[PDB]
Amino acid sequence: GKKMMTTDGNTATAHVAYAMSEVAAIYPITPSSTMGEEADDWAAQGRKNIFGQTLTIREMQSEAGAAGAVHGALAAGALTTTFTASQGLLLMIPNMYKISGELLPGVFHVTARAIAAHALSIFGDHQDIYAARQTGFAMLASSSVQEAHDMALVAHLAAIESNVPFMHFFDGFRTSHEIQKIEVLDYADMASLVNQKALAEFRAKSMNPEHPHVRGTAQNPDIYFQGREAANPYY
Amino acid sequence: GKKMMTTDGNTATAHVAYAMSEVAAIYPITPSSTMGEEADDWAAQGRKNIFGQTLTIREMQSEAGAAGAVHGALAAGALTTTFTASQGLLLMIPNMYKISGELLPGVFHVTARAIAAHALSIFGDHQDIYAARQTGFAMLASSSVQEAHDMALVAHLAAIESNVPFMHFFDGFRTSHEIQKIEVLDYADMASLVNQKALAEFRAKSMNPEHPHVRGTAQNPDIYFQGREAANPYYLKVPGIVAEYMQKVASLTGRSYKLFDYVGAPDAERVIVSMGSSCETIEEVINHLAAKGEKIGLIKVRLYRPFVSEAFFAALPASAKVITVLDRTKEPGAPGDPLYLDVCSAFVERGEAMPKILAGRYGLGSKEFSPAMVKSVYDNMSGAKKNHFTVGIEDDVTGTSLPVDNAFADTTPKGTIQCQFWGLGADGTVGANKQAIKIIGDNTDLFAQGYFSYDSKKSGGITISHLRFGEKPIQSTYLVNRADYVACHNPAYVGIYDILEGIKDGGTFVLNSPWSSLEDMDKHLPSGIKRTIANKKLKFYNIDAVKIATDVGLGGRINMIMQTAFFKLAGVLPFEKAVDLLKKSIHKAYGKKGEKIVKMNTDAVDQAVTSLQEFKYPDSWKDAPAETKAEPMTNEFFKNVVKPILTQQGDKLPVSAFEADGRFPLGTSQFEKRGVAINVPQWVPENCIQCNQCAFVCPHSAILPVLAKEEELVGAPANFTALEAKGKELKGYKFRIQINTLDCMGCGNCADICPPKEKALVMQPLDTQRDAQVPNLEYAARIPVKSEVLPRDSLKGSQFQEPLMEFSGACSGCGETPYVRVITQLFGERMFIANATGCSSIWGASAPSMPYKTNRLGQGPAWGNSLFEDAAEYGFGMNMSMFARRTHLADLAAKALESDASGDVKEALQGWLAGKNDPIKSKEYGDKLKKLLAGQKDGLLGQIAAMSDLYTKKSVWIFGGDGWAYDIGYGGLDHVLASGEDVNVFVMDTEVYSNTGGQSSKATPTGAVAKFAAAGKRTGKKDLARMVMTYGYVYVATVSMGYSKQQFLKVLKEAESFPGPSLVIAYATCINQGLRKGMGKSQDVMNTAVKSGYWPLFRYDPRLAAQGKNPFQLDSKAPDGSVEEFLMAQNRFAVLDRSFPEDAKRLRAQVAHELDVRFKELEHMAATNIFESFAPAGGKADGSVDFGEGAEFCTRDDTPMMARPDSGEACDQNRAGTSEQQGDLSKRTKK
Amino acid sequence: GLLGQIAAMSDLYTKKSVWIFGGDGWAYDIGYGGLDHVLASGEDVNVFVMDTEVYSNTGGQSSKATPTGAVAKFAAAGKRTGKKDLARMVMTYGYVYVATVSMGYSKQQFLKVLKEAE
Amino acid sequence: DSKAPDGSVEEFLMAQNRFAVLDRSFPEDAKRLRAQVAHELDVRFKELEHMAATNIFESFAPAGGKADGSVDFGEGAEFCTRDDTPMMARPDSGEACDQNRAGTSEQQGDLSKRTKK
Amino acid sequence: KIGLIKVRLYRPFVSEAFFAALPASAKVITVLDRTKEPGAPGDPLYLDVCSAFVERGE
Ligand SMILES: CC(=O)c1sc(CCOP(=O)(O)OP(=O)(O)O)c(C)[n+]1Cc1cnc(C)nc1N
Ligand code: SF4
Ligand code: SF4
Ligand code: SF4
Ligand SMILES: [Ca+2]
Ligand SMILES: [Mg+2]
Ligand SMILES: [Mg+2]
Repeated sequence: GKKMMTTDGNTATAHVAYAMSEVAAIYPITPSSTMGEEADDWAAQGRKNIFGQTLTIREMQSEAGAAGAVHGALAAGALTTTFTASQGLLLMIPNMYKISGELLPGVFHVTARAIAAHALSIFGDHQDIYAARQTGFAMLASSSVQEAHDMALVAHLAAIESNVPFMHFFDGFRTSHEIQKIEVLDYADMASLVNQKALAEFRAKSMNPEHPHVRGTAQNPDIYFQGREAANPYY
Repeated sequence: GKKMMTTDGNTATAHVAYAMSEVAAIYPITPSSTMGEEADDWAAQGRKNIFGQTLTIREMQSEAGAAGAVHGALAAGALTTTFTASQGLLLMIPNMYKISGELLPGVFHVTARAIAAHALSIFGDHQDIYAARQTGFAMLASSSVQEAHDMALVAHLAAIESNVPFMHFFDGFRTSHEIQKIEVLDYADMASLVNQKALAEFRAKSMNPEHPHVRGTAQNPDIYFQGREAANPYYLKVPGIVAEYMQKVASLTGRSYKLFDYVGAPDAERVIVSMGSSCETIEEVINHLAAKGEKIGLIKVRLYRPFVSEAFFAALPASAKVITVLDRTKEPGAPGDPLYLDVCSAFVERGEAMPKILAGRYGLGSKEFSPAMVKSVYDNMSGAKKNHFTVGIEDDVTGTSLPVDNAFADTTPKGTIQCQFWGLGADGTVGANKQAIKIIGDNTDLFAQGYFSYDSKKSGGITISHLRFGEKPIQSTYLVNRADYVACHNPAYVGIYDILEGIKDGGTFVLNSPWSSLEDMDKHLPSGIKRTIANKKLKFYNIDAVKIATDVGLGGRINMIMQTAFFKLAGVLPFEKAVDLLKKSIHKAYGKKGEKIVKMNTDAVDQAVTSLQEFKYPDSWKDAPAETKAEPMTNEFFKNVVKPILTQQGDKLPVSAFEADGRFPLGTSQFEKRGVAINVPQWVPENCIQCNQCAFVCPHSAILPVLAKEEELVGAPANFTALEAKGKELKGYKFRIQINTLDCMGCGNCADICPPKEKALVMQPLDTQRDAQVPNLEYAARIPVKSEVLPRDSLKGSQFQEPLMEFSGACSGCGETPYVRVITQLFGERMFIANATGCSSIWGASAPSMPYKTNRLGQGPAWGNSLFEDAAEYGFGMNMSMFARRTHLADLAAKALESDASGDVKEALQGWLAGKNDPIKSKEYGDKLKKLLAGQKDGLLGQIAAMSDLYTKKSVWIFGGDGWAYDIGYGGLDHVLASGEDVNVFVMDTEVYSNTGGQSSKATPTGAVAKFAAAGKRTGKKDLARMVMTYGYVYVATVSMGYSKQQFLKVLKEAESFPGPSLVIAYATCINQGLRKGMGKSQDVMNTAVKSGYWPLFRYDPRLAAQGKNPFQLDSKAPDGSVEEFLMAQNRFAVLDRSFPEDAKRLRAQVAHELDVRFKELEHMAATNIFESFAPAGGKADGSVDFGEGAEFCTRDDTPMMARPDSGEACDQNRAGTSEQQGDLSKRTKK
Repeated sequence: GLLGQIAAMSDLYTKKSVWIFGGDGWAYDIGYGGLDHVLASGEDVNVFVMDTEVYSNTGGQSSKATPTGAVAKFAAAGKRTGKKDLARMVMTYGYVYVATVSMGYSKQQFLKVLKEAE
Repeated sequence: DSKAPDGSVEEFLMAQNRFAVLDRSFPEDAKRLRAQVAHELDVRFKELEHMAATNIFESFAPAGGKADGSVDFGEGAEFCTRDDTPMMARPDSGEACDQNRAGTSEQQGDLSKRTKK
Repeated sequence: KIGLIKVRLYRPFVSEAFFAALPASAKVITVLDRTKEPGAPGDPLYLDVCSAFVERGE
């Protein structure tokens, strides 16, 4: 069922992202750090996701490391998420082109924060999400703490069904750190919305030496353009 | 002054960048590498910039380290530059925001190249530059080689005066590698335009402790937005600064530019807006069509950022009714591509006339953008007016493409001669064409262009050269499609490629072949070529170039003969002048080792001119009958996709032929059978000792050891000689070494290594072996591989296993591939491979050729290339999935044990759970579960049954070269090994970045010559192995196949079975190292690298320490004194000895000292009793604790950064002193 | 002329001391590949690492510099891998000056290190 | 510059919450982990002790030489040092060379000696 | 007489869904961006909304 709770945007979204993922690769960066920390706490504590399992979470050396790990977990058929922002999100850009280019159901939760230009700022704006608008991720904004729970959940459900990765984002500090009384969904309600066939087909197409494929080929001018437009139907 | 020069776009822009910069931080990436390499050559040659100094250049570990260095040099008051592209530009983005944020005069020169998404491409488009459009750099595009020079100069000048950094860009390959005759300015001329006041103010505002400031502050919400908008006035002045420098440069060159320039009919009704090399081709087509009355035009964009609408409108005819904006990129899901969106915003802002605006996409990954395509775009604006289209592809899935009519007329200027040359790699064809462009350009008033198309095949590849010569400027930024002259320099191509496609009626065709007679020519020339030669009235010429070169002593080398054919027959120069200039150059270049080599060559020309007579073909050719198709059985995939791509037809494949995510099946290489070897090994069974060493060493899997029982040999050909197998385990078995003569690359390692002094393998010409060995290979391939007879990890038994990586596009003799092939014979059926970009990804997966394959059971390596920098992290990620999913399976198995599942099912589940991390037990029990739960679709057992591809323990491998492991990917490599998880890392150390062209890496050794270490590297090789042995819990080993196949196999087994991280570093020989006797000596060189002590072999095994034994074990011996001959037998060391003998002797001496000290260190290591103990894991359990729980003082500060949902409780913040000072004070005050 | 150019470069006359400062999250993790490269270059730069054995500013996250058994974020039941030995990795080059300090142990050893390193 | 471990590690660790909080919540794991730390430092110090006792050392030179002049790694090589790809193509590449498809120097020589004519 | 269009799905940007939310009476619209792209002819959401209107052709 539904349940009331007073919480911030970061934890309203972590609530959903924990439920909907099997793997998370993390790296600290303000104001998104709370999500990774809550997920790691909850994992250490035995909380179960919609599969009855605890999240497999590891901290990398950088957000570039984190995005590469996310890419590999997705490519090998695990539902995966990450939490980031700002300079951290810019380091994930190269792997975001690969993750969308490979039609993988990844979900990035970002606390939109300013990029360091004349000065650094830990504070909220869309400079960082707009820097990734051409990577091919779908981008879904939440404008309030309550919307952060709901859109997190839509982005996870939509990524599994569409095989297009999503970036769910909400304002750094102004939503991530505002506390409100909202309603959240139990994990069993979330599980009931998953497209089980789309999930089973994501596992079946993933990397496995029992039924292998080659991904990440290098292409000449003869076929690269055709190859890039082949995803159109998915978008 | 002004100087004429035939160069490419990379070198036209480095010319300027060297002049205008004091510092350059560099990193190699195709197609920009050339610029950094020329800057280094010029700095070593003694070239001075405008300050009279040599450029200060340093190579970093990645483009991120390059951008950070550029930032610091700029902040510290030096004019700095960098050269990059694609993935590399993306790594610079974070620092681009800082460089522009701090208003520093930096200039980046980028060769615009595709970003890797469904696939990697090194080819040209604007996907990279547009990803950086919001960084705040000014963005100035050049559209031709000449413009690359001119815009590079405006960019530097404008950068210095405006304090806004510039990105100058030009198309990857289509402009960067096109060669053109252009004009360049002297450095003194460039210097004279520099704003000396602005340069002085740049120096005075820079970082310096004698007048310091603080830069890079952190700002709250109170002031950040004001701070961000304080640079607006600088951004408002840049367009005018650019415009002014365009006029000043023009006053020196006579080449005028505007922010946006217009070309075409002044009253045009249909206008294209475009940027980069496409503009040249569009202009060419406009000149053609507008003279016919078409009301068309083009707006060229030069300054893309800042985007000035008033300058765009200054270029737009008022009569324009329709406008199509072309973008060279794809932003999936956006409402339009960037240029189109900028143009729409100009018209909405204007708020007046709205002339129909269409968006079109073209040229991704250097796809041709030809005149017929431009015609289509203009035809669309008068016809259908299709919006958001694509051009250059057939999009049968979403219907976005425009139909292209290739019957369109040739639009090159009157007078232009267009030539195509079909070459076979290393035949010297490309070299001769380049020399021919130099000779003609330098001795005539003609404009000259060359562009070369290369294969992805590294050896025996096909090259096609596209040359144009004209009296008018050559704007033809597309391949030649209607040639005047076509030359086929390799006879074997005649029956495989469409050599004469597009040749003009009555054009000339020269063939290199020995088919001098009409009976010879009638036997080898396809009926299709006779058809065309006769129906098009071509001037056909046949020359037996190999015969002429052998006769005059040029040893069979045909380049000078074919060069003579061009000069004599291509019509760009009259006979006497051409033949004169040719002979003049054989003096200019050459004269190196005597007048014998100059005479060798001049005679070749003389005989060639004599022999170059028209071939007289009968009329019957006009109707030569079609042939048959002795085509072999292939795949539905090889037939419908790969063969078409291999035969240069990939462009015709519609979007519906490809998977949306870019995947390819395994095993497509099985059908290539290229047969490009000159010589191949012949087996001599009477000498064969049956060791299987030859098959173990082959870099292409071209040796198949056959082990058959007599009944399997019943349907074999008579010459299928087999021996009786030696060995106990083998007995009624027949043994045969079968050569694969069409997949052999002719390196010679196998016969070099064949143990018997009376060799069992002898190199012979291909042609003497194919007719017997091809059918033998085809029969041998149907014989079952006897993988169960000998231990899989034994030398001989390893070669009775199925190799799962065969026939790759690696070079003949490559020192990487032998290793990966045997790794697949040991673990291929259960492996995951995260491959770094490098040679290994290029020979590993260049479409359409896939060398990894499945076994007979359909099992084989799941292989992926993510990026160059993240391979260890991508591999780690695959491990994390396997951890989570196999843990989920274990959890279900435990649940099923507490259910009413049958006893058989519970027994298997119990055995599976007990051995799930064991390869043998998890497959044993998983195979029982596969049987027992077959068909099960409901409940728990149904869930377990659908996870059967997870039952057998997987083996995650991370493969990559030394540039990856020691430089760009080191940080991620080190983190992943420190993780303690079960992944296996195999580094092919070629001691250089090989694929990109031989640049120095931190793995390059002292004294080795490489790009960026052109006087011999002056820092020793980084000791990755000893750095990672400091962890204590990582298995580390070094291997060298030529030294011991035995130690290699042992290392593979020990590394893979280690239940923690493993690192294995292999010595890999490469063409870039210049092996003097040939790559066929690679195994011997690998042996000597170990005997000399240069590459000592060892294994560090933490499970020995866990049992109180020393984990360090030395597997090779003390240096034997042969280093010097090891070094001098490779050109990377020997070139230095020849040119800087003083330096070279000292550097080889240094290497001798380094290896001597490092062997002695490895010896005390193997003698120590002090060792870091081992524990795979154990502990943890359920529950967490925060570091701050129950602390006596606050553990978090008063900032927004440490604030958390549960923080804010009162605590002692250390402002009242220590616990003890506080209690003392209390005792002292009391009351 | 020449003398006016030289005079205009007076802020360059005294030899400068270039220092790179950062914490352990920087040096052991995210900026390690860059630090290793820069040290390997053999140029005259000085790096000073303030090891707090955690990412401090962000909230106390574990880094490769966190030791075994320490509680930190992402090491909520005590860190189960040992501290990375950055000092012994960089000593493998042989041409990099490497030193460790602890002010409360010895002020004198700290001052000698700074003089020798610089 | 410092001396052998004096035995106070336990006191040291337990004086800081980052270790003491583990001891209060997972006492069994904590006492193992604190003992592991004491082992690690014991072993590391012995390692630093033989380093300080060794006579096998990496010598030193700050720099010296180079000068003007450079050479390409493929200059004068007996066989091709570049492949047939677009990635190694350079302005001056394209000359004919032995691409390793006919075997080693000795193999081609011996083969010539077997054919002639 | 005022209103607001709240963007939820920024990418893929669907013009038909944006127009579904725009009142036929709107005479002036201001597109607010929470970013700055120095030198650009406008910020991203503004450019996207300009393209929806040019394409609509009304
Ligand atoms: C194909 C391409 O884009 C590769 S090929 C690789 C050369 C690899 O060297 P290594 O020693 O690791 O491997 P080797 O070739 O076996 O010697 C480089 C430098 N890159 C260029 C490059 C540069 N920088 C970044 C971020 N991405 C890429 N892809
Ligand atoms: S290496 Fe020589 S002796 Fe050994 S199996 Fe091969 S052909 Fe026979
Ligand atoms: S010559 Fe080279 S490619 Fe051919 S079979 Fe021998 S080792 Fe393999
Ligand atoms: S590693 Fe060297 S020999 Fe092997 S494919 Fe690459 S360039 Fe060729
Ligand atoms: Ca292992
Ligand atoms: Mg390499
Ligand atoms: Mg710290």
